Amino acid sequence: TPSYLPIEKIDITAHTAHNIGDSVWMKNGTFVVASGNQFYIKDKSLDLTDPFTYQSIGSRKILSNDILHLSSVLNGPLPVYHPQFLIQAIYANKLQLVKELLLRLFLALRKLDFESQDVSNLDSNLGMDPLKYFIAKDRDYPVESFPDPYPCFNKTVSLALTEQLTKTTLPYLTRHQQITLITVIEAVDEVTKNENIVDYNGVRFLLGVKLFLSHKNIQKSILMRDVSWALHSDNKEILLSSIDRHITSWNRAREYRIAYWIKEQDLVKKFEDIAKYEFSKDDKRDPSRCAIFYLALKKKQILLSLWKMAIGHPEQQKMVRFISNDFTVPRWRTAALKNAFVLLSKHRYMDAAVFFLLTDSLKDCVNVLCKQVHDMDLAIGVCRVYEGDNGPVLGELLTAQMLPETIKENDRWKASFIYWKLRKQEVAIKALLTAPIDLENNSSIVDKEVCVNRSFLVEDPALLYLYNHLRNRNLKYFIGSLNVEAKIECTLILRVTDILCRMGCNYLAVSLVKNWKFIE
Amino acid sequence: CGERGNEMAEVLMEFPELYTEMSGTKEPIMKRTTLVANTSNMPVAAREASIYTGITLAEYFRDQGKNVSMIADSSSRWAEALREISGRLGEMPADQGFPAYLGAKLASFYERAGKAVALGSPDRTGSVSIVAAVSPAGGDFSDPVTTATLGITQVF
Repeated sequence: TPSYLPIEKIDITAHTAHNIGDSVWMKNGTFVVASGNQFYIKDKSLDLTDPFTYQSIGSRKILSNDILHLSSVLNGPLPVYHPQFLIQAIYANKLQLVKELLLRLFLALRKLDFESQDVSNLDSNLGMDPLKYFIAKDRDYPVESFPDPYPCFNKTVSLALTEQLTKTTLPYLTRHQQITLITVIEAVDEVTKNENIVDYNGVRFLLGVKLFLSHKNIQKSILMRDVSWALHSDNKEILLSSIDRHITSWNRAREYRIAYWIKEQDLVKKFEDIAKYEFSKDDKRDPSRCAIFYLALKKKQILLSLWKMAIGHPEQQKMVRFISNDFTVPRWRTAALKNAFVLLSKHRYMDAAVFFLLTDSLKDCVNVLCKQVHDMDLAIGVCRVYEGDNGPVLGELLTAQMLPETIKENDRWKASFIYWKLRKQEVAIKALLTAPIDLENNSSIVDKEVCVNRSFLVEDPALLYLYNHLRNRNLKYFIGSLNVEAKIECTLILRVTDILCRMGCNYLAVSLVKNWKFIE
Repeated sequence: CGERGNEMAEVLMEFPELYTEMSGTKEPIMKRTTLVANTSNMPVAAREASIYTGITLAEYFRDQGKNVSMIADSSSRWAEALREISGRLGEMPADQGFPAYLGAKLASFYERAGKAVALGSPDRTGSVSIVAAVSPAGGDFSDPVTTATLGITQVF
């Protein structure tokens, strides 16, 4: 969205051809305009026929029709039920608080309906005590109870809320924001079920994917934020089993970026299943598609059998006669390399990667997968299943193909992931705070002026919440240097606030500054 | 292939003086036109190496994304060279002294023409047209070379 949005076009020209003489705001938004000896004082109300006012107000509902009130709706603290506040209170370790706010929202809506009062009377803070937002830790939250008919947030309250939110239009919320609020209710319902199993980097990932499902129109794969939430979770098995139902095809194992974070011991099984599916696609049986998954696993024999049973395919006779050889033989190794480089010139990139993997030249299979096929997701998967979980070919691939673009794009999620897969944990944790161009002589990769800068560098509060997690688990790497680390923690805390404040979550900014623990 | 040396001299004289605005500005048609002069006084066995060189050059330039045109004047002089080599070579002559493999040779030559996607990247597409002048003995189109070419070529 633009940082500024027009809300009125005071068109004095519609009455006189004389140019505006002078313009001056005054008390309560009164905008006095002068021309000749003749003033055009406009009050702070709004004319809904204007295209600017109509577009800025959008679908919202506002108590007063004012430029002052409108400018206090498009900006300023969020109502505590706003979806952008609830997801940000979930990313911060305040899930219990979000559950309580949803319960209070239900109670307030029932109160309004029972008294037949208009919903616009709904309290923005839902009668919450502000100190609740400042509680340092999720398990220290005083989760009080309510009267018997609905004592604590649960499935019944969830369904009642999802009904009410369709039977009423919450104030200040564009209908799309209300849809995302309903999806947040569903996500909290899911988390409450899994809340007893997955640590809280599992809860953040679960909400990330549940929000992804509602935005497949504009979002083509879970952000690297969610991949990094899951990558550092201790319960990757639970997350994978929760999103498994959606991973039927490779195109859906590439949306959830499973190759990045799922455990190698599950990535092997997922390649087996994805090979099964990719073979028996909608069209017909074709061992060409599932070749890479079966070779990466080192199951050339299954691929050979697959080619054999594919009697109808035109390529069958050549491939059965070729693949059956033993590619430890130098002559056949060179023959397979030659065929791989021929297929790279006949524009058959996937087959070139397959052949480059027959001979165990992984460094050439993964470079054909990430550079000519454009699947870094599949390259990482093949690296992780074929050779091992972390490096050595994966390290070179990431440092060559991903690190430069990450530095140019100034992306710190990718940089942290890369320095994690290189098992450079001590600097992988630091890459979350300091920009990639300043890490490990990365300035040698690209000139500092080529990198993105200016307003495009919008912070990401979650990026800090991850650090405070890793920083606390990997203290061994931070005891050696405290003053230098604090010098940048105290900068990124004040730069993460001032976006938590610019995105309306002031209550979370105060919590972040209040509760941050400096490692003395 | 086995033509006048004053017809390869006129091409070397006029094509530089003739220009093409296909590049946006008048550039000598000779700047984009190469030659494979092998006259009739020149060895008969090089009438065969003249047709290979030309189609290979067109295939090379088609492999750069260009739409080349090989103009082979004449295909019947390459067939006469294979009839003169075969006759001095001992194997059995065909209908009019030509070898039994004349048709195969002509087919292989003409199968080198076509529109194709070039090997390697960047992805480019080129084409090779072949315009082969046949010189039937006496103007009779029933000749072995003319019949074979009419069997192979798509335009007559």
